[PDB]
Amino acid sequence: GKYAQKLFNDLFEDYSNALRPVEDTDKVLNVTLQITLSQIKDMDERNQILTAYLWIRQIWHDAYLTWDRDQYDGLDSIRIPSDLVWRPDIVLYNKADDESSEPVNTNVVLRYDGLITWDAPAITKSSCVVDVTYFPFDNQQCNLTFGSWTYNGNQVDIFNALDSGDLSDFIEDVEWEVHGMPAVKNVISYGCCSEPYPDVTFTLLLKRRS
Amino acid sequence: GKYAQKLFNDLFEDYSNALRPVEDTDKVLNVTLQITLSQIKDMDERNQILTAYLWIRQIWHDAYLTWDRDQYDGLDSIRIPSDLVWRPDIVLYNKADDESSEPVNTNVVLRYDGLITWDAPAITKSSCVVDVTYFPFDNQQCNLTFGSWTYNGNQVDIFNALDSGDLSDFIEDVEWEVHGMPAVKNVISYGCCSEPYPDVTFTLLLKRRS
Ligand SMILES: CCN1C[C@]2(COC(=O)c3ccccc3N3C(=O)C[C@H](C)C3=O)CC[C@H](OC)[C@@]34[C@@H]5C[C@H]6[C@H](OC)[C@@H]5[C@](O)(C[C@@H]6OC)[C@@](O)([C@@H](OC)[C@H]23)[C@@H]14
Ligand SMILES: CCN1C[C@]2(COC(=O)c3ccccc3N3C(=O)C[C@H](C)C3=O)CC[C@H](OC)[C@@]34[C@@H]5C[C@H]6[C@H](OC)[C@@H]5[C@](O)(C[C@@H]6OC)[C@@](O)([C@@H](OC)[C@H]23)[C@@H]14
Ligand SMILES: *[C@@H]1O[C@H](CO)[C@@H](O)[C@H](O)[C@H]1NC(C)=O
Ligand SMILES: *[C@@H]1O[C@H](CO)[C@@H](O)[C@H](O)[C@H]1NC(C)=O
Ligand SMILES: *[C@@H]1O[C@H](CO)[C@@H](O)[C@H](O)[C@H]1NC(C)=O
Ligand SMILES: *[C@@H]1O[C@H](CO)[C@@H](O)[C@H](O)[C@H]1NC(C)=O
Ligand code: NA
Ligand code: NA
Repeated sequence: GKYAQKLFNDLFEDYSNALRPVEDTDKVLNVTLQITLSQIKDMDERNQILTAYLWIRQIWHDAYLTWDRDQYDGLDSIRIPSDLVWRPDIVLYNKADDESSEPVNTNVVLRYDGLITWDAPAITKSSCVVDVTYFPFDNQQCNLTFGSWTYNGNQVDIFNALDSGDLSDFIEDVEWEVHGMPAVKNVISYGCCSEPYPDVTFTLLLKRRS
Repeated sequence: GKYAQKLFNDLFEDYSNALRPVEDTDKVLNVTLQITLSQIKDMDERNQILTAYLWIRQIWHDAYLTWDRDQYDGLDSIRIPSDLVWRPDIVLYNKADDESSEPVNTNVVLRYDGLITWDAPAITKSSCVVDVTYFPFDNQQCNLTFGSWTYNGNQVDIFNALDSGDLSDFIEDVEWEVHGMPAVKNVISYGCCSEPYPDVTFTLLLKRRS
């Protein structure tokens, strides 16, 4: 039995990873986003830049990658290279650099109901602002703002999977403690009649250790 | 031929101005907002407060105030005191004072298809920020941010009627010229699962006259 092979061949026989996988163009595709903070690599106070190591988990539905489990011997999920499927082009809007790191290879897990889960590591560089005004009163506020590069909110709509950045895999920094990393979702539209532009923003608040 | 009286009695026989006028409470009510800037009453640079005179036009559909024109001898619109109908409780979120004007009497125009139009004057007081960085390089940025006080975005959703503040009725200020008043719509939601909170913001940019 080569059921996974057969399923793969059946699924991608006529599949384009360039196309937002909705049946209807003016229907939206929803993506949830989870940010896991691995490590504060550097809080540069000279240039006010945070370099962080992150994991990004994106979850969405692909209308064209579903199957009947009964036709494939009960097989209900497969893990494949991520570049085989359409992926949301979510990026850090407020990146401080135009520097491009070489893309690590990643995989997606594809479930029989078209549910796709994608974990990817990332090094981010972004500006922070000193804050000595709000509790705990000796801080660096480091916003991380994420969204689609090319799709508006009626094409790809983005949601926070969690109330905050995920700190459960975090390794402590000797100089900075993480006070909080609350997540919000912003949507802006211009004038009467523009398309909506959503983001999710994590406000990483760092407290200077004493 | 007292058709307007007959219509009024028929419309308001069993009507409550306390209830958001949707047939299904889980459905949204859409409101469009137009701001007309009448006058800059005071640009207080000591306290960084703008006092402005505005007209606010709100338009929305009332599901319970529709009628068949052909049943009322073709009557298709009536003008009545505004406190007779449910009204959106849109307010200036970023008001600077406790501390409001005594409310004046206003009217709404009610169209046969349930479309209600409501003009009301307002005196607003709000903080501004000095800006000498961006063109035209000697400015006051005065944001005016409006939204419902008690309803979230799934209950009452607000939209800009125009691309900008309406300046067609504006009387010039001797000290300040209006450089622009672009309008945007912002929506924020907190964490994974909160309701959405929309506003419309007018960024009134004032240029100092030399
Ligand atoms: C295709 C690249 N794309 C990147 C953009 C980038 O958007 C952002 O950076 C951004 C989005 C929401 C909130 C804040 C944002 N932001 C930041 O956080 C930093 C940066 C200054 C900024 O604008 C994504 C959304 C939209 O594309 C769907 C853009 C807008 C759509 C439209 C707008 O034209 C003015 C605008 C674009 O300029 C080009 C487009 O022209 C067809 C775009 O490049 C981005 O503008 C910043 C903006 C477009
Ligand atoms: C009922 C009064 N209402 C006024 C508020 C006030 O909202 C704002 O001032 C506001 C809204 C959007 C964007 C920016 C806003 N804002 C500010 O919050 C400060 C600044 C002046 C400003 O512009 C409207 C939205 C929501 O109510 C539907 C509120 C929130 C809903 C919820 C939130 O608490 C968890 C929050 C409230 O505190 C109370 C509520 O608890 C039942 C509320 O009073 C306002 O918070 C500022 C906020 C609520
Ligand atoms: C996208 O998410 C919103 C909010 O949960 C939901 O109402 C809508 O039906 C979703 N649309 C699709 C196509 O999944
Ligand atoms: C950081 O992001 C939060 C959430 O969007 C926002 O309220 C705050 O103003 C941002 N901080 C700065 C300095 O822009
Ligand atoms: C509210 O407005 C949007 C257009 O922006 C529309 O799609 C939606 O159907 C409207 N809802 C109601 C109840 O009018
Ligand atoms: C004024 O409002 C605009 C539009 O929402 C916003 O981008 C800008 O940051 C605001 N300015 C200040 C000083 O809050
Ligand atoms: Na959110
Ligand atoms: Na708008």
